[PDB]
Amino acid sequence: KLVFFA
Repeated sequence: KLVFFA
């Protein structure tokens, strides 16, 4: 579902 990489 959610994958965030900053």
